[PDB]
Amino acid sequence: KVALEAVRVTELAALASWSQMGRGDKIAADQAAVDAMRKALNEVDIDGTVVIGEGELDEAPMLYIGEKVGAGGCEVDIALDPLEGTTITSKGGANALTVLAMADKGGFLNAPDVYMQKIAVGGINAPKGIVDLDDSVTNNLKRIAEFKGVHMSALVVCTMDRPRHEHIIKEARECGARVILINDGDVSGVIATATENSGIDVYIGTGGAPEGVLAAAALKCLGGQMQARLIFNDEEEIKRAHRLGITDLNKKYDIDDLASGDIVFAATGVTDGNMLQGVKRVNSTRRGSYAVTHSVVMRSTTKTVRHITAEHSFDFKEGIEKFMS
Amino acid sequence: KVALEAVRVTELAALASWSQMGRGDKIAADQAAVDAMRKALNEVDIDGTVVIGEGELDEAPMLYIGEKVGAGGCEVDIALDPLEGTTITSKGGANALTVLAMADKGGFLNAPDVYMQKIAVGGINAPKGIVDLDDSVTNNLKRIAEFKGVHMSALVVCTMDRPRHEHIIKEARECGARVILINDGDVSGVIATATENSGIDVYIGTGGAPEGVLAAAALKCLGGQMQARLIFNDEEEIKRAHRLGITDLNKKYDIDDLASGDIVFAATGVTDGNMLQGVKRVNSTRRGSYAVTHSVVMRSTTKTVRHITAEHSFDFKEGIEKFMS
Amino acid sequence: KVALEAVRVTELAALASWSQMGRGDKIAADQAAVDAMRKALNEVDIDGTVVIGEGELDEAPMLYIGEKVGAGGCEVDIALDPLEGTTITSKGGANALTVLAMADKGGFLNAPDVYMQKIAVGGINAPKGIVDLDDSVTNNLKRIAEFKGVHMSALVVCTMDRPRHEHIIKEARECGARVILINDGDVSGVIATATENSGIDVYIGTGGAPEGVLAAAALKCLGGQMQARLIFNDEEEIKRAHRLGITDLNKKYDIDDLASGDIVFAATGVTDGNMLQGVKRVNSTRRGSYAVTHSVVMRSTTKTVRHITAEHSFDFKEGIEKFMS
Amino acid sequence: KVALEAVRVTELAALASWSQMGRGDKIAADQAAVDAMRKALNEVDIDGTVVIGEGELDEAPMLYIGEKVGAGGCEVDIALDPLEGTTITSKGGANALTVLAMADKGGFLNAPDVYMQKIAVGGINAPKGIVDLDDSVTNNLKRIAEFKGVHMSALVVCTMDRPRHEHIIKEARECGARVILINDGDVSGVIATATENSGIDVYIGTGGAPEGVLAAAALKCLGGQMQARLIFNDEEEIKRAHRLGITDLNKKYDIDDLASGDIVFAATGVTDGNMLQGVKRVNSTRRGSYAVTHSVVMRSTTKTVRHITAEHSFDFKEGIEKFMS
Ligand SMILES: [Mg+2]
Ligand SMILES: [Mg+2]
Ligand SMILES: [Mg+2]
Ligand SMILES: [Mg+2]
Repeated sequence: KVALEAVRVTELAALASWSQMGRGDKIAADQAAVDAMRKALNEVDIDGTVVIGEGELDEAPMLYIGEKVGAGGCEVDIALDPLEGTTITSKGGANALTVLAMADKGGFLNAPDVYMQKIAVGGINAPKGIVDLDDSVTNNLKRIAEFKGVHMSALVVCTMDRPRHEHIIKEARECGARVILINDGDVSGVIATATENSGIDVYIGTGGAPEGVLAAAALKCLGGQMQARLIFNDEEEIKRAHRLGITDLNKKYDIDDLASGDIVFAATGVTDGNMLQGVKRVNSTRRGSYAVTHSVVMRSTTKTVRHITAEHSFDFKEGIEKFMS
Repeated sequence: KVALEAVRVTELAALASWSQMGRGDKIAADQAAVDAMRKALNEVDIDGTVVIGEGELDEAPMLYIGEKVGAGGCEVDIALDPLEGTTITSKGGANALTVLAMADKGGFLNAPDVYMQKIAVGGINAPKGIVDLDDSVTNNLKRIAEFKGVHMSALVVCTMDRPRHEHIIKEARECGARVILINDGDVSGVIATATENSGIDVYIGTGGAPEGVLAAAALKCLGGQMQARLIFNDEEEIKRAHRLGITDLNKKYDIDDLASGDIVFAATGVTDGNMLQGVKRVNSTRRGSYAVTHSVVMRSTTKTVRHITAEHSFDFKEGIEKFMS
Repeated sequence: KVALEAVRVTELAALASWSQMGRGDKIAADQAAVDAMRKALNEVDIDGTVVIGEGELDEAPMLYIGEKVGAGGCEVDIALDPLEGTTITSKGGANALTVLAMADKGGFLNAPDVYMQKIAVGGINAPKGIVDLDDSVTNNLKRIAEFKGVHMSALVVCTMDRPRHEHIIKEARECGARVILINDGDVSGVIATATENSGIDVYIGTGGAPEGVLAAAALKCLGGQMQARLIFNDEEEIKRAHRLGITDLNKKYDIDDLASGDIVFAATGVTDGNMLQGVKRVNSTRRGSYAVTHSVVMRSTTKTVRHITAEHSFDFKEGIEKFMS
Repeated sequence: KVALEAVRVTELAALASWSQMGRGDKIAADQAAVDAMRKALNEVDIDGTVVIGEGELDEAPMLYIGEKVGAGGCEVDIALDPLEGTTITSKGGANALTVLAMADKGGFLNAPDVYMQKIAVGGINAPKGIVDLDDSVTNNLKRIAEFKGVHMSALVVCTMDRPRHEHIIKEARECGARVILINDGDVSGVIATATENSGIDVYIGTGGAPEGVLAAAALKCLGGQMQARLIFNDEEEIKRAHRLGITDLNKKYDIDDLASGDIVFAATGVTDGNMLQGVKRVNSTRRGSYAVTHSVVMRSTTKTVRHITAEHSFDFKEGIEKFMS
């Protein structure tokens, strides 16, 4: 229907964000991104409504939860991060993306801005029940080593550099695994388990709830397993979840529970990461100077995956500011 | 915003064509790529007056000229070749590819089924007026070794392996320039004059006029210079020209004359060629079996060029012609 | 122990050979390739001896059977085709490689410049009974289709566009399997069966015997099965076979028979082909002008396979024939 | 015929380093690389003396400054980093590299592991005198943006995330430039200024002085400018500076002073980075299971750069510690 057109949205949000890469301005980065994604997303033939975005109305003037978007077409619910990794992008760190998923009405978990435990593994073969948040780290990786046909010492486990991950990092290591640390970007790091050239076999750790819904949306189209659990340390978070319909607070959600039906997923890299290469300036002797975006588009029914590298003309003698929409 | 949806038309055309590759069938090959091209079009939302279909009128009752393909919207002009080099498809020779192009009402030259003399070079910089058909082969190659800034022994020049070209070859060679030869198709041969790492600087040859204007469209998105002229043997080859809006019959068409306006150009490789790579069978252990297609989509206004590798899920224990509807 | 230095000889050969690409002088093409290759060899610290190659002395090639070569080092037997495609290099055709192979003295089959039946398949775990020249085309294709877990129509079969192959072209096609033709060398074509992104599954064909030994030496490092048999039509060929104690004349030869012990294989693309990419001219605004070469070098002991993209600075405003020296 | 064999050394160190990746043990990782590199290097046909290694006579048992290495051959001064980023590898961070360079006697600055101020830009199109440590961040960035024919806002400047890099980050960002921060690895950060799809124009920062000599070696092969200065900042460092022919401890060193003459540079990636990708496990259905290394070899005389993708066969059902010596 609309699948291949969403990638223009992510591409322009990543050009805008790339304008603010290395500037150290989390707010200019996130605003150039929201600006440009909203501007491009009001031009796709959809009757879309932002199920997940930059927050509730009062806080976010643009791409707030509930906002009507799209120019006219099939009725869909929209999940987005105009820029996943505003801090990353502001520093020039790895694993920053612009991300956008779409489903038939009510297909995404209606997730509050709250932490979420995660375990993910890639593979179309026959994984499921392979991965379970209520089981040991050792048992999950023992199963995964069996499924992949490797020694435990070959598995590469990704998680975020935090204190809250210390125990998983220790258990996975004495269990025999290799555990690598990303500063930030667990969307990139979850999807990297099902991304053909990452060096990452498993992702374990806790991070945003929306990041986890968007990553599950990708693993639906790539093929994988993933469990998630929302978590709380604050009655304000519990009321926040109560106000979204969520009553079963310790529910383990599987990939189907997080994204269901005809999902389409699209991302663009802003900086080099686990999953996508970053945006680059190129000057050829042929067509002159241009900017290069690396994008992916994926669909859950057909399961076609498309890797797209786009060349965008730019003089580069006036500021990168003109990449901002 | 008509553009990127064009890519799945050429993707499905090259899949159907790849099904018949290496089987010795010319009719099954091209006529299987035409079916898919059109059944892809007849589920796309566009209104498509066909400028360049297949059969003139008599040859086959559903790929005519004046055909209206798609499903309404913009009424743009749709040039096709659902497979060029369809002998070279049915037994694996290089440079088979499925192409779809479209512009505004005669953005193009509506072309007849006669032969065409062509000279082409690539890369949008400052070459203006550079190649002439009248003017000498040595003079053309001298001017463009000047422009590209290289000694003339470096220039690679490309031609169809026909005896009708023996002069150009010899003369280009007696000029001291390496000259390669294809058996195949001159769309990818001319287009490869502005493709990045093709290893080809110039095309000089006589081939079909449809293929000439399709590569002209490519070249106006990639930014090259081309001159062509239409030639005739029997006077029925004169018939269908004045019966189309032409009486300067030995008119000399420069690049704007074959294609101008807001142009979209989409191609997908069927076999490994000088421009795209062909379809392949891959067995991912993460993803299981699929077929990759290597594709390009571009546009004359923006001059944006997208390279698209697509993973199409397929279980290769089923007949290859499951790709064929 | 000279593993990777051999790749420099094939690089120098392919650059000199590229000088004469499509210059229609077969003689100056292979003269340039033999001059470059033999000087590069003489600066490789080996006590090499040229045990495979067409001709003797002043009969066809300049490097010839029984010539001592090198600058000291280990004593080694050298298999060659200083350019297995001087017919295609000066023609402008595909599958032009420069090739070299090294074994312990007595490592290669001493073949008596006679033709050869060849059937080759790729695959790390191919059983050796998997392919048999005494069996039907179709039995072979059905057995390897089983091994690969494919429908026989998925299998792409590659052979040379020669009249003597029409029969196996036909039977292979009545399998509903697909058959693709090359006018060019069969070293490229046999190794493409164990090459990552060649679209070629099986090679069946008759061709020269040096080319068979070089193909066997590559498949021995790459993996996969190959069976070969020398063709003895005349009392003269048989006596040449008895002048070297070849008792059985119908012996079927496996890879271990064709090349045995410690094998080094190295090849460099001259033009685009089934296995390697051709040499190209590049201009980058931060490096400059260089020609790129695409090589493979490999060894049977380690079973290590190295892929070498090399950049050779060259000012291209001056004459193309400076790599030749 | 010694140039390329250096890649075998770095590969061998990188596979051993890779055993220890994400294992949390930095001594085990540096020790695995030191042991693998020393063993591999004693196989190489050179009369090498270590001029830059792991430490001095007393501190470092293996690869100590002054050590005679190699099997015997041409007299060379060796500069080594068995493992750059021992911390990086232990945690699976970016820009872990194994590195080896060779030159004639006196070709290297014999640098102790003191800190070094560094500024680096790449380009073979005649940059020189463009970077000065004594100039402002603003003056240098202005000259560089002019030299690249680019707006000041386009330059990506790179430095390590350190408090001692506050001024350069602040000052650089107020000129309008983008500044990106790497956790560690200033060899990969400086060499990225002269690497093709590096998104990095300048490196400004302070780090290891040996890491600076080695980045200088690469840049003499790749083309670029760089200026550096040692910081002997405790009296033992200053006296151990006078102990090696130094007296002007505030001397600025040009690139020629850090690496001059006949220079061979080789490196292999351990983790993904700004210069090289990291080692991966690959499980291919044709080729079997292997570990990919990505390496670069280059020479300053010939300005030849070789990008080397190596496939090292491995049963990944055995411990990854098999990749150790
Ligand atoms: Mg965000
Ligand atoms: Mg056609
Ligand atoms: Mg070190
Ligand atoms: Mg240091």
